[PDB]
Amino acid sequence: MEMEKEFEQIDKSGSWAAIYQDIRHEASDFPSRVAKLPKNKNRNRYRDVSPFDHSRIKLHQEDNDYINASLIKMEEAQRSYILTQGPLPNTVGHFWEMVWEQKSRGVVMLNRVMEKGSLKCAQYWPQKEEKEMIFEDTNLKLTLISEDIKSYYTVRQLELENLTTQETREILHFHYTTWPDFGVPESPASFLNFLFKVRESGSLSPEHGPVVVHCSAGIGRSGTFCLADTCLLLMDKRKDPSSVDIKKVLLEMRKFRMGLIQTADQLRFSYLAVIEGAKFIM
Ligand SMILES: N#Cc1ccc(CNC(=O)N2CCOCC2)cc1
Ligand SMILES: N#Cc1ccc(CNC(=O)N2CCOCC2)cc1
Repeated sequence: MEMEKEFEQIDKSGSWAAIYQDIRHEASDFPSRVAKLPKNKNRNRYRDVSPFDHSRIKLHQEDNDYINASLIKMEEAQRSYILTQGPLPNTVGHFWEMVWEQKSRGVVMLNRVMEKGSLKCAQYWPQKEEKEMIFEDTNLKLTLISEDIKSYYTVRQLELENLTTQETREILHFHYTTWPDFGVPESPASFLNFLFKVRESGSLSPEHGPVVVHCSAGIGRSGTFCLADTCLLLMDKRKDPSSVDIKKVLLEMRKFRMGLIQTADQLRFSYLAVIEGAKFIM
């Protein structure tokens, strides 16, 4: 079926939970043996969210190459994304090592450091120009260059220096600051505006490594971001945009990381975002 009218048909019939449970039943199951090794317990935020072995990102290290991060490669759309958990106190150096080694231009953050009164990820970037951060375990230096605070999101320019080689690179930090502590946003308008700002920066384009996107677990809000982006790109590429099947795209993405889209409300919000976004594109 088309999307907008399939949407109204699920609303009127109140069957979002049944649609979402079908997706969960059909989703791929692949091994994640490296994630579960005992030496990696303090590298995982949640025991039930792990990268598959076949698609995990490897650190360029011989001691321990593990990080909770996955490469999502969308062949027809010609987009790639790295989805990862919010960094932990003992993985902030690994996080920036990955950004460096994978040649990413941008980092997309969809959570606040504290939500619901609890810490959802480490403070992993510097908050003042004159107070830089040094990650001694991976030999990297990180400096805040500039910050632009808007009503729904903040964009930061960061300088990442490989201290072994003295090479430097400019990284863009796109921080969506207004996702509610509970539920999903009422309108997709600010989330779409944010997506378009990431796109306009070049961070999603083939001349760079894959964008790094995270929330707390790296599957819920993060899944919504890449699902909406890929669906809108396919609607632009194809002769028949009504042929784009958001459930099929989500199942394809779940071949590369488990659990993408965590609730039926997140599924409905993804439909809403693609529907409204397709009208603005034209
Ligand atoms: N990029 C991309 C991309 C990702 C997932 C899908 C899922 N759809 C799919 O398998 N089909 C079957 C054959 O053509 C119609 C849609 C398609 C494209
Ligand atoms: N290449 C690049 C690039 C650099 C920085 C940004 C973010 N903007 C920023 O730092 N400011 C400073 C305060 O007023 C103006 C905007 C985006 C792209």
